[PDB]
Amino acid sequence: KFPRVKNWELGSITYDTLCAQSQQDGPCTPRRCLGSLVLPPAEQLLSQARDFINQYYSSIKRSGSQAHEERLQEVEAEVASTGTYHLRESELVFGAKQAWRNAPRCVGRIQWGKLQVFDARDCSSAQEMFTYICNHIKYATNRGNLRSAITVFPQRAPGRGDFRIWNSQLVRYAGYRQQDGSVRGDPANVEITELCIQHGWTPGNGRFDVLPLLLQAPDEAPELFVLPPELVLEVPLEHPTLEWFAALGLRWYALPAVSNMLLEIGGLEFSAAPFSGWYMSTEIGTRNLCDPHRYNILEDVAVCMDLDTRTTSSLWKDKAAVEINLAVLHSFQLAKVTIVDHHAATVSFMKHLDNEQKARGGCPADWAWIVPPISGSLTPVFHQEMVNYILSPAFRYQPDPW
Amino acid sequence: GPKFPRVKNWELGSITYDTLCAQSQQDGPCTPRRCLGSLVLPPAEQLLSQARDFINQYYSSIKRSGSQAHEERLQEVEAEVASTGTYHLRESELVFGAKQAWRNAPRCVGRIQWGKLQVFDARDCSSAQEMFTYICNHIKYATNRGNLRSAITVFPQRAPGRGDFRIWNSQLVRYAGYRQQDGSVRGDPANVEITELCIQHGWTPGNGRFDVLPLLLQAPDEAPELFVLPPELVLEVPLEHPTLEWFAALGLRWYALPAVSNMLLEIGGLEFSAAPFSGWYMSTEIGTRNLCDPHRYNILEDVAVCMDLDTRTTSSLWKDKAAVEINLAVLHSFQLAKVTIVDHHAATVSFMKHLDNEQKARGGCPADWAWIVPPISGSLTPVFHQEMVNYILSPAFRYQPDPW
Ligand code: HEM
Ligand code: HEM
Ligand SMILES: Cc1cc(N)nc(COCC[C@@H](CN)OCc2cc(C)cc(N)n2)c1
Ligand SMILES: Cc1cc(N)nc(COCC[C@@H](CN)OCc2cc(C)cc(N)n2)c1
Ligand SMILES: C[C@H](O)[C@H](O)[C@H]1CNc2nc(N)[nH]c(=O)c2N1
Ligand SMILES: C[C@H](O)[C@H](O)[C@H]1CNc2nc(N)[nH]c(=O)c2N1
Ligand SMILES: [Zn+2]
Repeated sequence: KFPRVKNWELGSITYDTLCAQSQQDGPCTPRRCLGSLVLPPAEQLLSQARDFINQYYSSIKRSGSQAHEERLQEVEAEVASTGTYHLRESELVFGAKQAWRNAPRCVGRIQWGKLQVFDARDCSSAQEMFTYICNHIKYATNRGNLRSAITVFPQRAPGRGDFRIWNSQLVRYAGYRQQDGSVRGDPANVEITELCIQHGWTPGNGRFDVLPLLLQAPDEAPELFVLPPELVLEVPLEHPTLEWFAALGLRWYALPAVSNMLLEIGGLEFSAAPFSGWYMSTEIGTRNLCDPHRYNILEDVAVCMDLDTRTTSSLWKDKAAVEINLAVLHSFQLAKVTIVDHHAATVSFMKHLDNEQKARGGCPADWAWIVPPISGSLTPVFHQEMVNYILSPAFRYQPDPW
Repeated sequence: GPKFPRVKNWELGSITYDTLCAQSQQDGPCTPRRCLGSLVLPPAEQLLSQARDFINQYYSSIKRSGSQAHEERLQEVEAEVASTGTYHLRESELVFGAKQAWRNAPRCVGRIQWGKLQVFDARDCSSAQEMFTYICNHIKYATNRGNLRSAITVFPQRAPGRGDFRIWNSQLVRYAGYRQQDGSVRGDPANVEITELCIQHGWTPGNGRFDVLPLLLQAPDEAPELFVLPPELVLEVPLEHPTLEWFAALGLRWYALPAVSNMLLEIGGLEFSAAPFSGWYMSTEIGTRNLCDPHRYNILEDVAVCMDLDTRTTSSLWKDKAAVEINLAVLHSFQLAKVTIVDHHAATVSFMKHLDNEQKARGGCPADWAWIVPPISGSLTPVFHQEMVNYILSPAFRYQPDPW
């Protein structure tokens, strides 16, 4: 039975029929819903391959053409003989865009057709990965006029170990574990900071020390590469009216570039395929700076604003958070670096849901991730029912390589 | 290791397994192919087995499982079903089942309080006039001049052939919503339909933004009858802001008592179609949802203008600023009027404690994440970082179709 999807603000109703194209299972069953959880042979590869080839030629209107049939035989021949096959560059470009389009947790999908795709499948060493990573950052950063991009390194092969980027993002601040349990810097990065030191990085001692990359070619120890500081664009944070805010010395980097997820296209797996767009302000201002287990700066800001910390019912937390998000937006605007606030972002996601309804008969969307972390019911997406499911091409989680 | 849902808190880094979900009899809306968790809406021996399961729950809660009193009660229940098709609850079974239904409710953040519930047994009620009396008593007891007390009143269960006891209104206290000529609504847009039914049944409509609705009460096989709550039984809080002096001039108010009246209480397969329950409010229910939903009072823009914010650009965060002050005003006004209320921070902290109590007591706690996380400041509350397993346990509060 096809899910009846309701918007509770407008009273309007759609049916998701795209979900019937899901061949991959989620965490839920009839007995118990698990959607808020954050983490989880040839014939089988061959059917994923054909389905993806089908998707591709259909995308270009050439379904059933000579080109389509010869391509299917090519894939069939390659798999039967070698247990694997390879994508053409245009197929890869199509699959990368489709993976983003299909990503249930991403609120920036209105953008999905505008993705710069660097083919790095001819990469043979960590040194080469590094040069590719640098060009990606250079291109994507674009002096603050951010552009969405993905770089795709060589696929997994039954023989050997994977190409991997050990870092979870290409740009990450160090977290230094003190002996007295506390952390200087970003607590989310304690373990990666520690790995870098193991592999011979000289650590700094600041709150915003940019980490080096740990790049690993197949069956080789990962190698260390410091990013050239001029490649990493950063925004000093200040507030439009509160002068003391700048004194906090807060900053954030411009480029959100995820570097630990696997890209699956047609049953092929790309263990290193870092990707990037631009930030939504709440990622920085709410989660990264205010999570109790991150920089956790809410009390500092509240004390500065002279708020009554002694009681929850003064909404000191809520007031501080708002000012922090505002500073992020202000400082990024002042520095001419691309950013989108959570109101503009969710408004455009609504438009996206509507495009997808017309094009595909639905849109996989994970409500808990799409609704922003402050002012939820203030945005239109809170009021919109959403159906979550896995379509392929997909970005998947994979184990940490250590 | 364990073959039950693994549940993680991402703030604390701690793990638990939910083993309670193994007691779920009723299927929910999700399947392996697709998650419908964000959707707001989903006898014979069938009765017997639900009855048996409930009686077992009862005897466990008083630690007499396998006892002679337990096996006798089971027999008494099948005997009764055997000859009538239905059965009836002892008084303390009803009290236990009502508390358990609250405790089982996945959408309620107030559940730390579940043990403390006044159960008014009203299973002798035989007319609509008498429901009105019981309801008035409930409001008087629960309101307690502002020192609010959780309560439920239980009217006679559904019976074969015979028609239902129903309260037509969705809540005991609801403000009218009048459809205007210019297509807009005066009052609360959520209440247009029930407002128009009150008028069709001979209510003389007011024309304010905060006109308290009458009750449409229906006794078995009878047309609903209309009853006006005496104004002094309905405590309201006028809204003002601690520092923004003009806020009082907005003339906004809200009622003290949240009392849900259109849900069905199901216990051991028995169906209580009229069983209103009340607690106290969490501030975001009023200040964020009721006052700021675009499809509700929708006052955000009015407040932002008074605060002199830049409403022409999303990036000023004008909505965020206004919503915060509206919530502060709700809290402050309730505090001043000495009417019980809880902020979204205190509420979620207490829910975390509830979750920990339930882990030890029952091995899990069914929880609907989207509903438990408040509608402002989500990640600022600890529940945002808590994974949750949602599933249906019984006794349960259930939705039921509108009587009309
Ligand atoms: C263009 C601007 C973009 C914006 C504003 C944006 C926004 C976001 C946001 C806010 C999240 C939530 C994740 C979190 O809370 O940490 C997210 C997740 C995600 N986005 Fe985007 N996105 C953008 C571009 C992209 C691109 C280019 C890709 C891939 C090509 C992508 C794929 C994803 C994926 C896979 C996730 C889920 C990550 C996870 O589960 O850990 N997005 N996006
Ligand atoms: C003691 C104070 C209480 C507080 C602060 C509280 C809080 C809440 C909140 C915030 C919601 C969601 C409201 C919404 O979004 O509309 C809710 C839902 C609910 N609560 Fe409570 N609650 C309380 C007492 C009770 C009591 C006494 C019962 C029943 C005996 C109850 C049963 C429910 C149920 C069944 C729902 C779900 C309603 C639905 O699905 O539409 N709660 N609670
Ligand atoms: C492309 C893009 C743009 C944008 N504005 N934001 C993003 C999202 O940032 C990604 C953060 C992701 C990491 N894969 O989600 C957080 C996370 C994921 C996992 C698996 C574990 C963990 N602790 N935290 C991605
Ligand atoms: C007892 C109680 C205390 C408290 N603080 N808050 C409440 C919540 O009020 C419940 C409102 C419920 C109605 N069943 O949610 C609104 C709603 C639900 C549904 C299914 C549809 C709809 N249009 N509107 C209940
Ligand atoms: C447990 C819960 O699902 C978890 O905290 C999720 C909720 N929603 C989220 N939404 C976004 N965008 N990012 C997140 O990290 C999370 N965390
Ligand atoms: C689509 C979505 O389920 C809907 O807007 C829900 C979201 N979360 C909610 N949470 C609560 N507490 N109350 C609600 O009415 C809603 N509405
Ligand atoms: Zn689910």
